Amino acid sequence: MSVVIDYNVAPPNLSTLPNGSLFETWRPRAHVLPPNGQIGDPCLHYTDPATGLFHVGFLHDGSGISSATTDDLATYQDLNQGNQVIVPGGINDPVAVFDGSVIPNGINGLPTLLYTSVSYLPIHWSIPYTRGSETQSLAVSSDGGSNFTKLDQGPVIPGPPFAYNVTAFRDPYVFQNPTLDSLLHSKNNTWYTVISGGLHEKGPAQFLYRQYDSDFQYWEYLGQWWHEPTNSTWGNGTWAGRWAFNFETGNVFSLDEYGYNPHGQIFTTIGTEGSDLPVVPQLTSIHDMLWVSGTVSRNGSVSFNPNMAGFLDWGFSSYAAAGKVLPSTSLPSTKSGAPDRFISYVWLSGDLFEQAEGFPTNQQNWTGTLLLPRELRVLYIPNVVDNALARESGASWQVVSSDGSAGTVELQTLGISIARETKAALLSGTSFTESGRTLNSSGVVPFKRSPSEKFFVLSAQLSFPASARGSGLKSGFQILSSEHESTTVYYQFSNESIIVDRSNTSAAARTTDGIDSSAEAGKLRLFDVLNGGEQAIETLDLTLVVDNSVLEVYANGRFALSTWVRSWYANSTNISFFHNGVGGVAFSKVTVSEGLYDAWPDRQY
Amino acid sequence: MSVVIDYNVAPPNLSTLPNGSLFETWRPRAHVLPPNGQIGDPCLHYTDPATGLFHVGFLHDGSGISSATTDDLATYQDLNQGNQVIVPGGINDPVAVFDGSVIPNGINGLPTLLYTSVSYLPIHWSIPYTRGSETQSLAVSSDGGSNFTKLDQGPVIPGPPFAYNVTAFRDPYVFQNPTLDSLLHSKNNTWYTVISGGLHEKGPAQFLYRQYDSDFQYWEYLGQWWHEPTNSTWGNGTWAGRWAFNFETGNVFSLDEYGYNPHGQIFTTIGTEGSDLPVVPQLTSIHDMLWVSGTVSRNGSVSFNPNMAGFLDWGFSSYAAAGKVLPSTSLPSTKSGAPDRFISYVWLSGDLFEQAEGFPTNQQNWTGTLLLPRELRVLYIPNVVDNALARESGASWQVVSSDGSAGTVELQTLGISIARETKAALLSGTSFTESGRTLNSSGVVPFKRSPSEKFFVLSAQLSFPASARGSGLKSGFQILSSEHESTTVYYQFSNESIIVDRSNTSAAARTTDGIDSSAEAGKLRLFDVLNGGEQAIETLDLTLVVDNSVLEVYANGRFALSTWVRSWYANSTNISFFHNGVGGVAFSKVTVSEGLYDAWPDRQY
Ligand SMILES: OC[C@H]1O[C@@](CO)(OC[C@@]2(O)O[C@H](CO)[C@@H](O)[C@@H]2O)[C@@H](O)[C@@H]1O
Ligand SMILES: OC[C@H]1O[C@@](CO)(OC[C@@]2(O)O[C@H](CO)[C@@H](O)[C@@H]2O)[C@@H](O)[C@@H]1O
Ligand SMILES: OC[C@H]1O[C@](O)(CO)[C@@H](O)[C@@H]1O
Ligand SMILES: OC[C@H]1O[C@](O)(CO)[C@@H](O)[C@@H]1O
Ligand SMILES: OC[C@H]1O[C@](O)(CO)[C@@H](O)[C@@H]1O
Ligand SMILES: OC[C@H]1O[C@](O)(CO)[C@@H](O)[C@@H]1O
Ligand code: NA
Ligand code: NA
Repeated sequence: MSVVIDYNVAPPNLSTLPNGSLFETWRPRAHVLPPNGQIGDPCLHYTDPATGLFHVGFLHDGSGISSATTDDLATYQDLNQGNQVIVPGGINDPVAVFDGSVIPNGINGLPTLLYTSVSYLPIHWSIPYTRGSETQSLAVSSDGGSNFTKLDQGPVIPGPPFAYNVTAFRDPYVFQNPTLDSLLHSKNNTWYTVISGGLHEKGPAQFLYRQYDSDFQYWEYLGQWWHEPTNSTWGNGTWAGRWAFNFETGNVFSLDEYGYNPHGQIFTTIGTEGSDLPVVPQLTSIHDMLWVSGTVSRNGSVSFNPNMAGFLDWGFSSYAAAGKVLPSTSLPSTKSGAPDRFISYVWLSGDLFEQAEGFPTNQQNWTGTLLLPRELRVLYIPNVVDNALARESGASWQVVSSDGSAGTVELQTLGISIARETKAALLSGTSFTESGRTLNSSGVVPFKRSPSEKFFVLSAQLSFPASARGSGLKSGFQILSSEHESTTVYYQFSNESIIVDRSNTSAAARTTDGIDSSAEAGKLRLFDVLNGGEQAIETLDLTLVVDNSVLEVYANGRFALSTWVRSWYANSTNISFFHNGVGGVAFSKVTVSEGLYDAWPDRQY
Repeated sequence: MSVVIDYNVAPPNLSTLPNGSLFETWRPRAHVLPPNGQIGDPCLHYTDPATGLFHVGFLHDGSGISSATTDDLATYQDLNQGNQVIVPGGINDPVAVFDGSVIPNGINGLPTLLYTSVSYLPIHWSIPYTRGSETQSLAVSSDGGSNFTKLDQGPVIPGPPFAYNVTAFRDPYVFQNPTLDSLLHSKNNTWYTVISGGLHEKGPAQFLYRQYDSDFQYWEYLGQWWHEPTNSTWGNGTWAGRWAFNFETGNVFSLDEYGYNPHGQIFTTIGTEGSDLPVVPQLTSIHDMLWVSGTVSRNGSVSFNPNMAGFLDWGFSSYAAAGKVLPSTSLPSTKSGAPDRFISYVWLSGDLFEQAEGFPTNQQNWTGTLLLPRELRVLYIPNVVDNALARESGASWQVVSSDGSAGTVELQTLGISIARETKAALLSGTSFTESGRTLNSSGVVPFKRSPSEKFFVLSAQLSFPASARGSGLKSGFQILSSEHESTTVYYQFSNESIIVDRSNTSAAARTTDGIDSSAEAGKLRLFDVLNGGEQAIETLDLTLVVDNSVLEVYANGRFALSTWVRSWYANSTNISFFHNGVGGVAFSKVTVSEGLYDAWPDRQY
């Protein structure tokens, strides 16, 4: 007959169930992930100039790269039924295919992938590097992006600069930039490539190259344009993790206030691989997903000089973001009226980067997802009170101007928001509002109405009184609640953090191994702001997207924290206000939009 | 019963015979070749410091490198029963293993092979080069030289210098040299490597490197220390072929008057790949085996500056020589009392570099041989008459001093002779002498006694009168003669050449395809010399070694010409004086030593 899963009945040890039986249990409907199996780093994204279609890529099942297309930046169509567009086992990549990026109009006017071809394993920053384990090779797709055919020749970058003792040398990221062109006297619209890694006994680095010939064959090395001492940190480690022991997945792009701009301010996103001391061999224990703003100067060699940094996503399991310029002329942008954008997809590892021992993987028959596509832009925060909170150095914002008479500053930071078409589609269900209210005493106050399924967007503003500052206040929402389970998301002033408490999230965690229930946290400063003569603590503007087990928490256009919320009971759908009674908090009207949408309309599962 | 070969009966079309049936027909007994099958370039030679044994290597059956040892530099023992000590099919060399050389005391004090690992074919100077087709990789033998184990890592030299459009990039030749050390301020006894090839639209070259680390991992590029314009030539092309379109098998070593000397004069041997115009794609039509003397200077970068050049062997099929320093402390040198030597083995291709269409290869079941080991040294020619013959520039000798009163000069050139232990062993048979005589009229004059087998050394001096100069004289010997066959070897003044006429050598060439009968030739100048007051044309001092089908012609300690003489009839063993009647010629007593010896005493075949 069939395998019988009834989510009103208590879970077994989930490891005892048949393979595939929990395929739908925690599976999102509005996120990019393959038809089944494991997803790794995103990469390979490009806009096809001939069609305007946006292609997304990701590592799949540890055997190369799979891909999908989108004509709206909301929904996707698989290429090759989800099967890889390039796989290991060639002359240059006999052991593995790691991340690569695409020159959309490359050799013969075709999408041209420059990627890390792997010949020797293991590879880790903590151990000696095997010579030639990572090279960079070319492949070209002449069939619309379903198959990237390896050029029948050796790698175009056959290793690091002479005698460099690299920790890593991978994830080539191709990009154009007119500011670099002027500084370096490059031909206009030269392609640059950064390769990510570092050097033993020195620290993490991005290795910079430029196209030497129009055939993409030779790549002139321009030095370690950005490097940091081993396990150093931006500021004192508060706002942007650590530079740690190795850089991965370096992206480079340039922004203004609306989106992507070639002449704009220059940013990079990187993963950093961290560790406690002493180092455990071959173990990266901390996977930080950072963004960094910087100025670019030259003294013989070009240099990127960070002036602020933060997290692109604060989630423990968030890492390895890959993004791409998406021009206004693309199919999605033409329909939505968007200007040029930089769209970034963060990876949410499904199994704690392969440390989640005993998770029911064969039952689920999939592992991991990408997060919602995110638009990156320069965000300005006006009318901020010029005080110590605003003026802190080594943080994730900087003062760009002053008004002495008003007593204020204008702050600059990285804007992070859900890509506009995806956001509209997430909100396309049916909506209802809960009335605003002030809470002063301790407890959870049920919503009058809660969603009946685990697929929703909750939006709300939280306004705090002056005395909340430095207090023991905790305020937010309890979600996915029933008598058996609950998840609490709250702001906490004591350490200026958004917290996701997962201690009670999953009844399955009580009966099964490998179901992480540890707290998640990200730093967020609410500044003192001036609005029509009166000073107040900045409003907390919250968006929670729950897509079955995938939780993404956005705040104030500049913050994201994402995690797994693997609730079991069909019942666990209630929402409540939460406040710990330390001070007062005023909640606006809360909007709940239920159902999301189907990001994979041509799949049945 | 058996396949019936009777060498008194006329040959069939040899291609019709059973496989292996002609295994012994033309097979040498005193030369280095594998137990069966094809031999290519020699390479890999080294003296094992722990044992004093000299190892020889050669490409075998187009699938890697085979090896043998010798404790006397006369006889050899196979390693692995003739099976390869290293074969293609690894990560770095999936398609082929080309030449390599050995640092005898390398990694872990073991013989360390640096060799060309091949990943893409075809490779030829005349066509576009496939990127990464040739890299240089390391292997180490920990079992006495029977197996060279590939290091489990990528190549240590993963391609040519940045953006160089090489014609070829192979045959790494490791060597030490104190003169380079001083010029470059290298650590004492630094290992150098030259790699051979050239650049498209520029010409042939040797790429020079030095050891950067004691682990042999990194090789610092020191430039094209020697290069020549495409298809240029030493002098006007008379004495040293052409530099042609590509250099192969570059060896570098240093000599004095006795043998090898680290502080001596610097020499290189190279193969050059030539062609008529227009170029036929993928065809090298001329394979020149050159030696070159040069001085080494520095102006920022080091440079080798040729001051004379010639052929190491004039044979059309002679090519690809590999040689090695053999110290006085070796097993062979200890027994013979030799000083440090440089021993070179020339390749004699068996099939015109794979152009010999229809040769009975499967019948023979072997292809090619190495030539006799040769000692190289600086040779001086005293008491030469200071005239235009001696003073010619762009030749294979140079004046090193003058005696104005005597009217003479002392010349310098490369000495080429059979290695001393091999020579003694070749002469170990039974000897007889033919009386000297003067010949004035035309014809062939039979020896009173000729050898009864096709295994002998014939030595003789030919003295010419003053009028021979510029005349139509031809004088020498007819060998391997009967009513059906003959081979004539003679000196000819009209173009100062030794000629081997093979028009009548092989009755099998009349019934079978692919049995070359074209003439062979090498230039040799006999100078005017002064000996006790009287001026005479220099004596022609000739040594002919016939080892079944392998003919090597030596003259005057400075000349060698080698070829195939594939006579059929058992009868074809007679020797005669030869003279064409143009002038007079005085032959000394001719010594004939018959039988040679068995260079492979632990083989039965
Ligand atoms: O899967 C390869 C791909 O992932 C990244 C970032 O997640 O590398 C991570 C990692 O696990 O790869 C090796 C394992 O061999 C190890 O050093 C790292 O910790 C990215 O850089 C790669 O392209
Ligand atoms: O067999 C490889 C070995 O031989 C040499 C010299 O004889 O190369 C000769 C040659 O035939 O190799 C390639 C064929 O792929 C072609 O370009 C040459 O003409 C030597 O350099 C190699 O190590
Ligand atoms: O830069 C990171 C590297 O630095 C070290 O301290 C020394 O190599 C290692 O722990 C690590 O591999
Ligand atoms: O925190 C930024 C978030 O704020 C919103 O604009 C709220 O409507 C969302 O679209 C965005 O993701
Ligand atoms: O240097 C040799 C090379 O030079 C050329 O003329 C141009 O590349 C070719 O015939 C040959 O490949
Ligand atoms: O041409 C040089 C030859 O001359 C000899 O010394 C003659 O006895 C040989 O040993 C040598 O090969
Ligand atoms: Na993370
Ligand atoms: Na030749």
